[PDB]
Amino acid sequence: SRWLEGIRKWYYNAAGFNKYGLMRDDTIYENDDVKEAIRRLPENLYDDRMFRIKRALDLNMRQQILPKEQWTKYEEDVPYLEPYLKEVIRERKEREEWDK
Amino acid sequence: YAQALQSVPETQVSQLDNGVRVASEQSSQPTCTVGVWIDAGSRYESEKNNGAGYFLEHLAFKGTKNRPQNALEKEVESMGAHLNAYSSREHTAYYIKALSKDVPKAVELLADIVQNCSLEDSQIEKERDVIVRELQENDTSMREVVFNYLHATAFQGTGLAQSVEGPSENIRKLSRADLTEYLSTHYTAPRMVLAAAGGVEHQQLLELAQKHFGGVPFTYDDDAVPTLSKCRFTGSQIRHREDGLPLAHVAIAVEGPGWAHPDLVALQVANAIIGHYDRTYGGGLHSSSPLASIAVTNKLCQSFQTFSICYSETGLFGFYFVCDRMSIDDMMFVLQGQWMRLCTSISESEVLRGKNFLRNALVSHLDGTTPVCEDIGRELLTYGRRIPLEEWEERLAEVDARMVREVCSKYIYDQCPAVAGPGPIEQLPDYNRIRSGMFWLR
Amino acid sequence: PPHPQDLEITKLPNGLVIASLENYSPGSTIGVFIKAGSRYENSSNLGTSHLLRLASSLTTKGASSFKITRGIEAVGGKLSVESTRENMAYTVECLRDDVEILMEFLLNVTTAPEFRPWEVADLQPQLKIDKAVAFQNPQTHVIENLHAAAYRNALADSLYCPDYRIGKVTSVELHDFVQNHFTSARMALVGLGVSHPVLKNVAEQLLNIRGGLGLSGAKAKYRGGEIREQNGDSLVHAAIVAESAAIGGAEANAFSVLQHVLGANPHVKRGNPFDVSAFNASYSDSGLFGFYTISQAAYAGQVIKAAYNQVKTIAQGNVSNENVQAAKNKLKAKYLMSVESSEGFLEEVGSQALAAGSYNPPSTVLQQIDAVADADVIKAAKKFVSRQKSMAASGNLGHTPFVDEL
Amino acid sequence: GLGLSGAKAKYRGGEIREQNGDSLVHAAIVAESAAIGGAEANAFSVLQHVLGANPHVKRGNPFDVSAFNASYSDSGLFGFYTISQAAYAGQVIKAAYNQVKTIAQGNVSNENVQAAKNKLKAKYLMSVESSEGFLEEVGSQALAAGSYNPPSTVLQQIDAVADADVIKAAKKFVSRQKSMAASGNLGHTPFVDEL
Repeated sequence: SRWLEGIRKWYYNAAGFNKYGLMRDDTIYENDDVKEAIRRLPENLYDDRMFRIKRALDLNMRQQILPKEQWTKYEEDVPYLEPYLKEVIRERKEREEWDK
Repeated sequence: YAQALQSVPETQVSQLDNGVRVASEQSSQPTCTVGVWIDAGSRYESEKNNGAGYFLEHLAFKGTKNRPQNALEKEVESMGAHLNAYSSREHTAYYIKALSKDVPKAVELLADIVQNCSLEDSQIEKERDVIVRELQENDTSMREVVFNYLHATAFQGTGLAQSVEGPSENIRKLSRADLTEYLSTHYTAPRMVLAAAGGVEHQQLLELAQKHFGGVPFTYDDDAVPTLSKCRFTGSQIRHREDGLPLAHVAIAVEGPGWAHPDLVALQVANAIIGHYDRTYGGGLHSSSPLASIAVTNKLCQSFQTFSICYSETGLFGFYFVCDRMSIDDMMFVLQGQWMRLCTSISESEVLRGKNFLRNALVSHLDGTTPVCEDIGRELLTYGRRIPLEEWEERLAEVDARMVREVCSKYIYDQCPAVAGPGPIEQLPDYNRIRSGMFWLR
Repeated sequence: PPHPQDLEITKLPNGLVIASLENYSPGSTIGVFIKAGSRYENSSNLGTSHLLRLASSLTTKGASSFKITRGIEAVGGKLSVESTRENMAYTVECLRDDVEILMEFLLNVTTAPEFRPWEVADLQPQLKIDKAVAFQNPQTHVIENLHAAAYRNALADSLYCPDYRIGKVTSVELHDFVQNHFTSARMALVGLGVSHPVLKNVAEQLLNIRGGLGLSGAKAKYRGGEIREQNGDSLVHAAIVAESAAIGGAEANAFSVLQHVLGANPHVKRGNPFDVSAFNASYSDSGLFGFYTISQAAYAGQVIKAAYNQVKTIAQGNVSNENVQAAKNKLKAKYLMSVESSEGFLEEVGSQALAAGSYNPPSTVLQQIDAVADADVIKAAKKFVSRQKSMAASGNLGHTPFVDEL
Repeated sequence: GLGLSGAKAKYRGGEIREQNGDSLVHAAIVAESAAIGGAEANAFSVLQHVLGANPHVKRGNPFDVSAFNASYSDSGLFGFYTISQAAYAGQVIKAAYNQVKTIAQGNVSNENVQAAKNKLKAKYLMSVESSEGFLEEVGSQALAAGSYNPPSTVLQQIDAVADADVIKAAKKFVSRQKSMAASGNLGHTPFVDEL
């Protein structure tokens, strides 16, 4: 009856992390996996992400945000790291299982 | 597979009314290799007798009286056979490798050396200064000096402690005689073995040996082989520091059982589990061998190797690593730690691989003719007979976790090890410390 | 029952020669030889071979860098890769049923290398050392340069990635270098301790590429180069050569016997503390022949000179038909001997199952070497003395001469 | 007086390439020749100039090339270095060479000489303004000779030859033995055996 699709859209704008102008992945806390994930990132996307974070920080540090225009739109959010991160995880889970 | 082992040609052996034991293995192979493995060494040397066995090895080729230099070599070269050899602490050998179409010719040659060496007093005075140089070379091979020094302190005071090479003072003064005094004393059939592998037909060998080894034992002595003076193991250290060197080497070890001992198996499996590393490999992902893994992750060593160098009645079960002046410690720690783990909480899944890893070297230990002869040459000499790969198989195809634990601990836990370290080792902690590294705070 | 089982060879519809030989050894070893190498590199992509040779352990599509290494080790396995300017041999060894399993990884390492951009971008700094260790051997140094001074274009290219390119090889240059040389026509799934029906039923999965000859390495133009490396090592290494002999080239065997015909001569021709030998390398469309002379500094001039005069007066009739009989036999030896060790042996059933597709029995391989003698040699030597010479050298050298000083 | 005197310099037709991929090759070619004080010197100098507008204007595209000249005590050198893009390295040196070639086979108006004869008069005099490039002249001579050739005769000497040599100084290059040096991608750059 109620689209998870319809919902995610909610949460996304609700989380409003796009008001700072940074993709979902630009937020995921940096744990062992993510670090390795991000450390596998192509230098392109890396510097991209960096700036997005520094900009985010700079905003946040000013208490002000990004013009309604520059927010990133849900459908246009680029899961730039999810793919690497996943391999990572399974890579690990593969290892963790083998060491038993 | 197991069938492959079983279908492996038994090794033939039969001694002479003389004393020599003649054994060997047959295959299709045109080529082959054959040699006499004397129960001779440095261990059998004295305070003024040390060196000979070597100074010897070094004239063992420059001719005989029957056929002087230019000819022997010319006769060897000319037939395309390779006559090579060595001399350890309790083992010396001289093997040749021809086309099997030379069994009788190679065999003769063999006999003509182990029995009649020119020992040209003029040939000697040259090989004298040759060794004294060749020794000065063995010297900057830190990869080795570190082992002799290990022996030096590990078995301090006894015969093993003396290095196969012998002091410069002896090599500078060994007499035409003393060499002969060595030859005639140790080079005897009862302690020598004629072994070979390739396309040879035992009987043909026998008869040739039985033919060129016309030795005759009168007394009961001649027919008896002296057992060696026991060497006292001495948990201690010896440090030859020199921050002037690229890096330091470290070698620590516990007393080994001796060939005989059946545990040398489980023990051998032990060393299989931590194995060795060496920066060229390709594995921060390596198999269990954490020492390896960890060696990578934390860039611990340039290279490390585990070894159970054993002898007649004693041994040296340890490990040796090479590392930057700076990561020496972390390494020991991590390494020495492994021994503990090894004999305190080792798992089946581990030993499983260990075994197969051994079973791989077990097999590849016998890869070709020369090598096969080696075992035969050895086997008999130190074990009494020949251990078939079918045997070794079971021996180590039956070692469970609990067995490794029970073993290693039996020779490592709370034992006083012997450490040796040349190079910039300022970072290696005193003894007590690497000593209390022998018991796990269980 | 006697251990004899004729080595069957069956050329697949691709060009993938499959050579086996059940010799009944407990430990068998499979090997994928290829006509790849550092001969197919251009002024760019250099060393991509070498690097590749190391990327052996990098994740594939059927098994992760992890699985593979621990996979092979969980069996007492051994994967390794031997390569030469014009050929890369991916061997693997184990025993029993474990051969079957040991395969999965060799299969993936050679055909499904997905060289991930990080793994390599994190593996490249290895070249610095892998090379650094190999270069502790002065000998390898002089040779690397020899080929440089002996050629100009493919082949003359280094075997160990040049420095300047240590971290510039791209994850791409790797696929691109493989997609073009690791192709059925130029590969061979050789092997030992195996039943051929099984070693064949594997080539079925190994069927993932066809392109006969993807990039074919340019012919090798010769050059009379000379490149000295002043570095004062108290002892000079020197090598001299005259282009010649090619694998399969009937003119080959000759030097081999001249290789032996030479040696006791150059050596016994140069008294003092040294070492010297007859150098011989046979490549696909070329080769080399000469002699390297490790010799003390100041006594470097003399040494090479004398070593040379000998290769000289060897052409001007100083070779009894006896010297030939003796030397003809040593090869019979060195050949047969260096075949005992299943790895130096599997190297023979391979080399051939690659360059030809046949297998010259030990009988005729002799009948061919036996085949010539007096007839050549004296002359093979002459070829050296006349043609153009290219020298290589490492050491104090200040006392070592140049080719223009013969 | 002379404590260790440096050995005479034996010539060699060496060739040593340094593969290093710098996107642009540096190449130099030479033929032993000319020595300081050696009457045969000045000739190249004017040939140094007689050459240049020729090799350069002889090789179209994005590059650089010049006439190389070094005069040593008992020897010297003469040739041309050509900084050129990678792939266009082959072509560049080749063309640069043909020019030093056809320069010997009569492609030098007695005018080219007058012009070039003057540029040296210039470059000489000019590079003497700066007391350091100048004190370098009263020195070099006060060392090798013990004299001081006034600016007058130093000209009268360069003025002294022209048509008379040059065409020929070039010839010397094309015949004698050549030694090349090179740094760059090179994979497209030729070897002396390929002229």
